Amino acid sequence: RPTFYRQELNKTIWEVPERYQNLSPVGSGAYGSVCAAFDTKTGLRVAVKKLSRPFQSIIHAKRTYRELRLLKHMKHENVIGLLDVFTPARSLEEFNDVYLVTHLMGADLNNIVKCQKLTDDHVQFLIYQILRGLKYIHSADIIHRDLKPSNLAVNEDCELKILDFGLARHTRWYRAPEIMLNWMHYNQTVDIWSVGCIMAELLTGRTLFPGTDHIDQLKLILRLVGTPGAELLKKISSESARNYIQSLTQMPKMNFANVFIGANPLAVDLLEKMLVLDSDKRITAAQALAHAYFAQYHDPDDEPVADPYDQSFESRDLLIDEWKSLTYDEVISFVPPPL
Ligand SMILES: CCCNC(=O)c1cn2ncnc(Nc3cc(C(=O)NC4CC4)ccc3C)c2c1C
Repeated sequence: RPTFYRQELNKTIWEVPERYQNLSPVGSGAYGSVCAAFDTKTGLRVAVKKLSRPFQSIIHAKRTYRELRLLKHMKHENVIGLLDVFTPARSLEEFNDVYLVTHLMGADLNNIVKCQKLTDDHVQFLIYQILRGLKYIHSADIIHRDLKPSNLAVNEDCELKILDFGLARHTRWYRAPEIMLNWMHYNQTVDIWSVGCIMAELLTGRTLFPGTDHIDQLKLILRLVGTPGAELLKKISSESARNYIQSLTQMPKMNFANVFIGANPLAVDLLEKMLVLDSDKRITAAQALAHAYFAQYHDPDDEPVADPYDQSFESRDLLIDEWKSLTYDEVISFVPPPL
């Protein structure tokens, strides 16, 4: 147990140990507020997330537990890790606050692309790194479901980290069409759609699909991928959507050569295999890595798959004290990473 201290940061109380020096609200992080802090027992520049009412609800309680378990398992370079997990709690019948810690990067891929367009080598390193992150996440049977530049954290030396994974359920701009229109059974390839919306954007400095609603967004989608054909229009079941498509203007597929003008031929080819409207035809994270474009970066011997990750709790219906105890048990039981 360490020396604690109580401070305030923009209308909220922040109870954090002696070691966590200098704090500052850097931006909007999933579930609660995040702070930029400077460590001591390691002495680095970290990010600290204070969860918003983590146990106030059955949703919040099942989502507090979920995250703490994803980060206690994710040991891969381009995947967000867990440096520390703390509470000001003396007991379990007190424990109603949770804070998780990990390194702070330079900027996110959204603030990177704003200033400005990135060459055919920056892109090679960034997409490779995104997908190599995805491959580790995926083999542990987790999908992202909300992959977009803002959750893709990067360093000055271009080294990448994926954020806010495995939490999403129930940005649309990088969201897969089948998960947005409820067309098919769906799989881990909804993020493979996201990377092609990201890739293309680092290659043009232009949001591929800056649509306005579920209707405008999709109209922007076909406006590039061509209306579902004879192979696809059979597969879709969704009575509303299945009847909705055949009532749109007949559009052809565009040439990704005549869209991404000047682009390295292999980028055009991989993009094509990314914006496929067939969730079963579409390429996978591991498949995408063995593509000629990543010839120089790719080495299957340094692209690892994850240690088995237990999701048995994900179908479970438990009470708040049950969850609040499971998380408490995981908070107290965590052991720092080895240097
Ligand atoms: C200087 C601009 C760049 N800033 C960053 O590097 C950076 C921004 N953020 N924003 C939110 N959470 C972070 N970290 C974080 C991420 C998760 C996370 O990704 N959750 C996984 C979904 C289960 C959980 C807790 C925390 C503190 C984080 C980091 C590191």
